[PDB]
Amino acid sequence: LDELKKEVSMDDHKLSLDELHNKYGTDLTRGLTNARAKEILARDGPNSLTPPPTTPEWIKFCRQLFGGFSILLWIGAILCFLAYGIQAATEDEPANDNLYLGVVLSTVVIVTGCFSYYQEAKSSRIMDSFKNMVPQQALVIRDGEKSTINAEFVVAGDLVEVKGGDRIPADLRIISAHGCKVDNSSLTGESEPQTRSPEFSSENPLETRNIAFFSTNCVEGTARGVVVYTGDRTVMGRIATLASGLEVGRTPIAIEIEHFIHIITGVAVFLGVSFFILSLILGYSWLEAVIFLIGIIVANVPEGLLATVTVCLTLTAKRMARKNCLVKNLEAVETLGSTSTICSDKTGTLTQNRMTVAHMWFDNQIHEADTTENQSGAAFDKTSATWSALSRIAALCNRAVFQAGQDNVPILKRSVAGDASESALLKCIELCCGSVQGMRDRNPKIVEIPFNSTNKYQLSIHENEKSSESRYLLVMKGAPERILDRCSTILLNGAEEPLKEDMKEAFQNAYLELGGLGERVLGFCHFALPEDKYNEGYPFDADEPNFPTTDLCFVGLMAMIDPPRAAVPDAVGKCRSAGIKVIMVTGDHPITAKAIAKGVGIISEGNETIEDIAARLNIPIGQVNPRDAKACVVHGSDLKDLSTEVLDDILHYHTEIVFARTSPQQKLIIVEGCQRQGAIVAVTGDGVNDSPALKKADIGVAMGISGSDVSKQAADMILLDDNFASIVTGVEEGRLIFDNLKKSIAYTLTSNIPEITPFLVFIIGNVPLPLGTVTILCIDLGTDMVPAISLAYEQAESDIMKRQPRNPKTDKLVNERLISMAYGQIGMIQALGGFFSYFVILAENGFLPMDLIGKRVRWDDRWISDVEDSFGQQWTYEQRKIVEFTCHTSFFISIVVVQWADLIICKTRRNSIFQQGMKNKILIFGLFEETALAAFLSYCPGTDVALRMYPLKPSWWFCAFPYSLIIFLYDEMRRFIIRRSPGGWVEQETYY
Amino acid sequence: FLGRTGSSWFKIFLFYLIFYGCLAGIFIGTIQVLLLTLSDFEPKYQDRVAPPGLSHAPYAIKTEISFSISNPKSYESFVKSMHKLMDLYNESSQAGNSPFEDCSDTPADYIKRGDLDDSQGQKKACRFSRMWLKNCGYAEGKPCVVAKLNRIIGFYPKPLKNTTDLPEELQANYNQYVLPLRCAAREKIGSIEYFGLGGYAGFPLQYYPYYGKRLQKKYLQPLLAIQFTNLTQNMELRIECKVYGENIDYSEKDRFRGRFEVKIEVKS
Amino acid sequence: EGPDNDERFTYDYYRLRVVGLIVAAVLCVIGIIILLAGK
Ligand SMILES: *[C@@H]1O[C@H](CO)[C@@H](O[C@@H]2O[C@H](CO)[C@@H](O)[C@H](O)[C@H]2NC(C)=O)[C@H](O)[C@H]1NC(C)=O
Ligand SMILES: CC(C)CCC[C@@H](C)[C@H]1CC[C@H]2[C@@H]3CC=C4C[C@@H](O)CC[C@]4(C)[C@H]3CC[C@]12C
Ligand SMILES: *[C@@H]1O[C@H](CO)[C@@H](O)[C@H](O)[C@H]1NC(C)=O
Ligand SMILES: [K+]
Ligand SMILES: [K+]
Ligand SMILES: [K+]
Ligand SMILES: [Mg+2]
Repeated sequence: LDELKKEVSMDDHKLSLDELHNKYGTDLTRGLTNARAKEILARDGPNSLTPPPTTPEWIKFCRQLFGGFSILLWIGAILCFLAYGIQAATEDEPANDNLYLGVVLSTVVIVTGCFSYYQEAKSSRIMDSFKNMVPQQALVIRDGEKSTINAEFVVAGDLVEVKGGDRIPADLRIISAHGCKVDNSSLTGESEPQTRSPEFSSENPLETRNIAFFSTNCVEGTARGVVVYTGDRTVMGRIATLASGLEVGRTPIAIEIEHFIHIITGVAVFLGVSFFILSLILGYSWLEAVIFLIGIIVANVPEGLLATVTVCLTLTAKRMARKNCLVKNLEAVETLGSTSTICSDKTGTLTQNRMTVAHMWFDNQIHEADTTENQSGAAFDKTSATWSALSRIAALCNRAVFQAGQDNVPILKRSVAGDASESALLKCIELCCGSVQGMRDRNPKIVEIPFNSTNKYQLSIHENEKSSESRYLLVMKGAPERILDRCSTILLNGAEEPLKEDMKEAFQNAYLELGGLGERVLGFCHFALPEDKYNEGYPFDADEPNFPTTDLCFVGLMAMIDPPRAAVPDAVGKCRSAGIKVIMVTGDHPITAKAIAKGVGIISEGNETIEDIAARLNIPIGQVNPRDAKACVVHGSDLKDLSTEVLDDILHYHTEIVFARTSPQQKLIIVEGCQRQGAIVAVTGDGVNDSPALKKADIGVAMGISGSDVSKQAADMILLDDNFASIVTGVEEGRLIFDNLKKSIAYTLTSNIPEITPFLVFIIGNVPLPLGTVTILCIDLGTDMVPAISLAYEQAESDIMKRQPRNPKTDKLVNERLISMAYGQIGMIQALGGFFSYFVILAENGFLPMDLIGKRVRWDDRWISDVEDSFGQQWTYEQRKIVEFTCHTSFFISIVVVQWADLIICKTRRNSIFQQGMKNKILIFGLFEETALAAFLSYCPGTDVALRMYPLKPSWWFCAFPYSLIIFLYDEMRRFIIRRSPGGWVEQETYY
Repeated sequence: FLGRTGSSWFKIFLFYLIFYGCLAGIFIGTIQVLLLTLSDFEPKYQDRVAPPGLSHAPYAIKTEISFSISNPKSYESFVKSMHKLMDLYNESSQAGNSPFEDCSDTPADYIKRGDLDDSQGQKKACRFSRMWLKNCGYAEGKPCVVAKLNRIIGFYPKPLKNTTDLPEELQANYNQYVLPLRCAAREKIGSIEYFGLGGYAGFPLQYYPYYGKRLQKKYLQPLLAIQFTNLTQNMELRIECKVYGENIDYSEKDRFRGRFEVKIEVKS
Repeated sequence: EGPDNDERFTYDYYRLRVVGLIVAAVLCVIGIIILLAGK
């Protein structure tokens, strides 16, 4: 469906103005007829974007109500009402058991539904942001007259007019223009104004001057044009549809959840029906056969687990909110940890998005300035008298000014009225020479010649601030070579000197080096005009050369670039140390893209492209073995004629990849290419041209300050302070939460065994029921909750940023090793500790373990109010039941006591508690509150009716203590083996 | 295979065999020590049987014994359980001076055979003739229910003293030696008739305290036969038999805590 | 005692409940203290 939109567009900028009118039945001068425009409206439809059909929240909520655990809990809830119905008909049961348990279980499903619904959130308003880029109104020429109309009423063929400050209402063929410049950052991510004129200037319509696009704005001048595309058919309207239309897809974390749901659901249905038939064979009435099944359901399903996961995710997202990293989708909290490839935009993401002075060439020396936002570098020069001469030209031969009321904000961050290069120079001098306004007050400008297309230079004449002179100084800047052809002397370390071929060659060298760094280079020179030839009232003519512009003194060079953000180089290296592959994907030109790649460490030192090898060896590129080149730089124009299989080979064959001059669909294609190889991919960006890629990414991260509204709609995560170091933190947090989820899951599952085994022995042994159904829910929904959550606050056991990204195909959240430990080893020890306390309670009340076998028949018989114990005493029905429920209560408390040790062992997968310590305060809180809850549930009056919880005698609490301790020792010995031999036996069997 | 290789499948079996073996051996060990802390003659706790329960022979479907006099197999179900109990009170079961003793044919005081020790043989229990149960196949019309006080080791059932008012106000009040049992329904549409030891409507105190199964096997607890020769027919009659005493109490939950709940209906 | 051994069939479930609830409360307070050591 969207495969059409993933392709490069076709256009009609090649046609003549006249020819273009024939195609759209239009007038170049009079414009369309009121009738013809209305006709075309009904024909083509409105100049608007329609949002894609969404899934209502209704269906979204209910889709969770049927996912493995909820299905089993539904079967339980209904099976409760089943047994209740069968009762209400047969023998009038005045009880509330099956009825209430059926109500409780149905509530558990609904509430669990809210948790998973909260986790599976999708806040997407892509198409809405795009719609915000179409103006409310447009100016059209109809019947030879200009009028403002609803922009939706704009059709292909009419004559539109735009001017500085307004949004392009539709894709236009420029037919007339006067000084028109446009901001195409929507399509390129670059905000430098692009001229628009009627002349065709490139085969590529996205590069030609005679096309203006919807989603962009006119920055200055005026233009008229013929509408060629409207609504969904515009270049960026299609990007809108592509972006808004892209199928979301399941996250890595989501896939893991479903996976263990299958496992646990599997064992649940297995043991469920495996013992349902095992009971009927033993001659159990279907009346009972279902009651046992309900218990089996409740025992096997970890009722509180899915909600635990959600809370652990939420708590991890809260910590990241506190580092200026907003998470829109709870699952995106983990994806960053599983990320193996980052596709990053350059401008406004890796870079500050601001022309900044990078180097200066004066005194036959290359000086480097500090490009960082917060200025974390050092000085270059202050002493040289040459510097002050260059500094003066940079301030004086400059027409840029700071906007009013910025004195509060830092120099480099403040808004400037002017072109990017003049702003850069302004901020450079203001920083290291103080107020520039002061320099422009001490040296009043009397005449100037602003930068001309033809002159290729800008000159200014000022009253020298010096009192002993107060004469006229000439300054000029422009193209380095043009400035050179106008110089005779060079200000070396203070004093001038003739411009010999020697210094002239050093100039060329300096010029070539700076240009090689992808930096824009300017020349600077001045000339102190002779006093006798220029009186204090001498008039200077700016129109006609009234003053010399030759034999001037060359002062120096200055170079500039849109520099990396301070934290970016280090963040890139850190991603790469964690084994994450970092690719650059930018709408910017290749020379600039490549230079920043080396600056931030995308391309490491020494690595070459095929073009680099060819130039170094002075040989044809076809003569170069492409396998000798680990780095590559792909232009979008070449990308366009490559198949995906060939794109896949590029991705496979290079470690250091730069995709430059890419369109928005091309970014999507590169992302998909990476994913196709089985990689989890993150995208980082800030422009509307990142929207499709951000949507398709497993996780999209947008910049918060510099980011466009669209990009932040398309993302899963926002960096609110533009701190790229947050990606590094995000991946670290993502890995940590993945491990801690394992700990929390194992902990929760472990207590399933002591809830399952009592029901089994109840059938096979014919003893009184050791633990009840209600009692199970008091564990999974009550006591285990805070402890399970607390594992989310566990510190790393080792340097997680030192390991490679997990293999999502092999490294699962819940594997066989977890089940073996939780179900086969620790849970089994917990089961016994439960049974022990059960036998203790009964034996101390007169029913010794031996006489318990095959007694349930008489025990449950409501009409036998005289059962004989081991000592020959006789018990009524309600009397023995009180002891039985007291058994449920102590078995319950036994679970809590054995979960103490389990909580401590689940703390660490490898390390010892004596190494990791007990610095998790939430965990300790869990221990205290868990025990408080259990005690309250046993001793609070009335709980014997609502939950069948009975007061325990002090000695009862200590039954499971020896089992709780064996768990601690056992797991500590086991992990001691793991560490002592990384070989594999204990490791490959039990290492979560 | 599914998971691993044969070598791995073996090792995982050798482990869980030794592992579960140890766990079973430990579990058994903790059961040993538990038993080691307990007496053979007396349970550690008795507060959960404390107030004695009162149970009868007619096995009630739901605290009810409804049947038809004009039908044979209508009551043959209740006669099965009635027989089961009384079959134990046979004279052939109580033979010789061992381990039985002839006790007062009239309600007497308690009898202490020492302590809950094995320092003596089987503590000798009082004989009880089912022949003390006058009038009661059993009552084919108007049932002859048999009551019973639940056995509790070392329990001395203490009758109420005639200090103040009483339900069966002072009638045949053998204050010193009889634990009374008065059945009731207002709703007085019946005819209560009690049979027991010495002809009294109670339990003779000479059968106490019970020394337990280990120290007193073949022991016999006193019975109290109750006959309802009601002149009514074809209606559910809620009859409650209540025992009175200092150590006797009741509960709204446990409807068998020192009392009966019988729903007789001679639907004939 | 002899016939006056009523205490054998008695248990102070009332005190046990009072003590049990005291303990539960204090464990609840202790937990808050440790948690609130930083929020
Ligand atoms: C306990 O006493 C009952 C009294 O009914 C015995 O029942 C006797 O059963 C035999 C054989 O079935 C009959 O011939 C008699 O008529 C019954 N009564 C009597 C008085 O002998 C019963 O057998 C006795 N049980 C034991 C174990 O001795
Ligand atoms: C109540 C009692 C009788 C039930 C005992 C169940 C035992 C036999 C179960 C419980 C957990 C189970 C193990 C759980 C995990 C694994 C790892 C997997 O890669 C192979 C199977 C294996 C090794 C299972 C084998 C059987 C097992 C040990
Ligand atoms: C009980 O049986 C005796 C004979 O043993 C008889 O005289 C008497 O009438 C019976 N009593 C009743 C109330 O039927
Ligand atoms: K469970
Ligand atoms: K995404
Ligand atoms: K559980
Ligand atoms: Mg950008």
